[PDB]
Amino acid sequence: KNPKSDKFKVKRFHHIEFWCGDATNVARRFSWGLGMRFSAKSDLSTGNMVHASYLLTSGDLRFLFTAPYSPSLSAGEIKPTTTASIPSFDHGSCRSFFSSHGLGVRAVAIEVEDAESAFSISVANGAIPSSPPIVLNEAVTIAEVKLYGDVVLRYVSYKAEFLPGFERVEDASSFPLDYGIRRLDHAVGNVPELGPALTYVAGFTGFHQFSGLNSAVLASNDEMVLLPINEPVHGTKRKSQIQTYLEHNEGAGLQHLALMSEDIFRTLREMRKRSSIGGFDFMPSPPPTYYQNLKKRVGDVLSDDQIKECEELGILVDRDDQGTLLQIFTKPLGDRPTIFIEIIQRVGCMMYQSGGCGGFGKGNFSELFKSIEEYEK
Amino acid sequence: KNPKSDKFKVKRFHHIEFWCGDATNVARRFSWGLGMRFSAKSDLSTGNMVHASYLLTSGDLRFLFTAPYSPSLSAGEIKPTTTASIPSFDHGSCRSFFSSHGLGVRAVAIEVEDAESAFSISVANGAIPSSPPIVLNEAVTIAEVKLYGDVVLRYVSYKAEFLPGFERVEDASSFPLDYGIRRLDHAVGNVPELGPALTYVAGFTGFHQFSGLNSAVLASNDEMVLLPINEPVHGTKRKSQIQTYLEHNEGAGLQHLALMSEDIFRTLREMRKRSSIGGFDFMPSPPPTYYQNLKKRVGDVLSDDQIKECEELGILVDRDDQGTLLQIFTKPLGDRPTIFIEIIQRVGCMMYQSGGCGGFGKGNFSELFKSIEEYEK
Ligand SMILES: CCCC(=N)C1=C(O)C[C@@H](C[C@@H](C)SCC)CC1=O
Ligand SMILES: CCCC(=N)C1=C(O)C[C@@H](C[C@@H](C)SCC)CC1=O
Ligand SMILES: [Co+2]
Ligand SMILES: [Co+2]
Repeated sequence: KNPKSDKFKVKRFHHIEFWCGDATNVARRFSWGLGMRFSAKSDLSTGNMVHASYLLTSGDLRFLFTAPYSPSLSAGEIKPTTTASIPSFDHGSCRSFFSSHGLGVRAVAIEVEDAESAFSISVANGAIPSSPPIVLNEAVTIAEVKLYGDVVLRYVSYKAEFLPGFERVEDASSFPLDYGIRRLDHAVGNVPELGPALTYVAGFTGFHQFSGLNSAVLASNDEMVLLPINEPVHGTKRKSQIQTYLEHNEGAGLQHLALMSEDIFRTLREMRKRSSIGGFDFMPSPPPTYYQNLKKRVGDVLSDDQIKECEELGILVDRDDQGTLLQIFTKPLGDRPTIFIEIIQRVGCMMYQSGGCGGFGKGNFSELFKSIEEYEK
Repeated sequence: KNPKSDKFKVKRFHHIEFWCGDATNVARRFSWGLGMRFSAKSDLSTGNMVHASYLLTSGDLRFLFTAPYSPSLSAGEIKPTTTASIPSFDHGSCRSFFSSHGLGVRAVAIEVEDAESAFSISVANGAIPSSPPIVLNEAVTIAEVKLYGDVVLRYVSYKAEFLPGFERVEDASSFPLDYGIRRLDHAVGNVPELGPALTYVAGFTGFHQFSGLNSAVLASNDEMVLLPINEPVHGTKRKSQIQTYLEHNEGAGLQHLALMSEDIFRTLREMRKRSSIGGFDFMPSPPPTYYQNLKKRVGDVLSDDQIKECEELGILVDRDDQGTLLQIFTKPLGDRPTIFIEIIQRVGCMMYQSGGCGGFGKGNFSELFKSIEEYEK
């Protein structure tokens, strides 16, 4: 049941912005670990005296890494005369965010038809404003509202390059890495209380509802923008990983980003080759019993060769009534046990592919526990 | 003339500590870009609730990357009950350092015979104390005094692993990268006023004296610990790069680290292969006229094949009366035009090799200007 109740026209995920202490080092690490190219910059060399911002791309996936310069470089500026390319940026906010949360996602950005209208309608419907609409070079409009914690939902709309003031990166500095990642599939928040969080966000967007935790997913009209939200469940034997997140993150924030691959086997081969030479580490693989049990569940979708390929790469498999999901999770991206990445590929629900085909892997809670007990043997 | 006036027994450079916002991402980037292995850690997985610290090694070179966790994780602790492995660490100091300077060197650490005695004698001779001697596990003593800006000189002494509380890194996470770097040759500070800086440091150590700037080098008795210091020269047509450093760094700090390679050609081949895939970029190469003029200066030390190999890698060559120096400089390591790295190899002054063989490249100021004018042609 999709009531198509979006209060404004949403298109697709546009970009994710990380707030960093040093954007250069984080962007270089992510580029090598994920196979994303350097594609745009806004920094001192482009006349930005306020913040350093570096854009990585893989397919339609856009990761932005931003860090503040010394406020002394821009002490003479006022907002009307700013050299910042992202007018919502604030030195104090950025330093406070990073000191409080460490490395993490500041903005989940979605492309909309009219960012000024989306902002107005959102705020009229309960959204807490964060940055009012600003028109950039008469070409792009950006606005921001609070999503959860210190994470903002950023609206971007184009009348017709990434943003005005960003320069394309010289091909010499731009090496064409590509491990197969193509777009953001969903972005997941952790909050202390799921009920109020859902009511707030669904309140101002009109998005509809699509062990250790309770969870729910908000979706846009075509269900291509997907925003799951988790809350902890207290009292269990093993401490809730959602609660661990909230403690180490100092409150609510973005938990994980799910990146769709057009060939998850190639992506995971390439990422695992680089885990120990600057890239990303992966969660421990499920036991061999999990992969023996895959024949009964998905033996009609994957060959036995494709199933053993899942086993050597540590990939998880789940299935609902509509499609099948291949997924795997990285270890945390930074010092704190907070944000991590999921790599996914979906098979089925062809019409293009419909959003959320195969679900989000909820069936792997019981399947992993069963395989861990069965492999104890 | 070496008067051998060290006021305490100094051995060698021991390690360099960077203060970071996220130690994981910086350490992974540096490991891949420089070919250093992950060798020790102190973090949540080792029981450290205060800071995340990761040690990289190449030969005798030790780079330490440290970042603070949320102070809430350790709110119940006091110094007597701390889980920090580096007792001098302070959340407030680290956050203030990184907000003020961005990514940079906090500590230049030297091994001494007795850190408690070196601290006492230093402070008795004008050193500004930073952290008093602390004995770790009855095995290692650490103490710190101010060097310049917010950089400290750290004394380390061993009675007989890196530091107590650090754990060796599991070989799976430890990939044996090595591009040929073997030790720290010298570490260079930028200050507003050279005279007072020299008087202060030479005052408390007893170290002896060994365009756009004035400079001088302080050295230990065997001249294996080398600490050059720069000051700007104002008024020139081209603005002093020392002054640019001080503005973007918000004052004095460490300008560059010079890393000795046992095979600079191999090091530069390996580093240049990775410049655009997560590693480090290099300053623009000198014109071909510079390399034509190399035959007259060093044609008796390097073959013409070895000289063309310098040319394809962009290596600089200088020579004093005692030896010859091969060197090259990276672009800045992070967002700000502040800290960078020099790769060097020295030929000559065999006895072992004496410290500072070939100087520091001062002759390349005139040689580059001459080659740039000659190549204008
Ligand atoms: C926020 C909820 C939506 C969502 N994205 C989500 C996840 O990705 C994690 C899945 C759990 C197991 C795969 S974890 C064991 C390796 C289930 C799930 O529901
Ligand atoms: C602090 C001074 C000691 C020192 N380390 C030092 C440097 O490394 C830079 C050298 C200058 C040219 C190579 S720069 C043009 C590429 C000269 C020099 O004196
Ligand atoms: Co997910
Ligand atoms: Co040097």
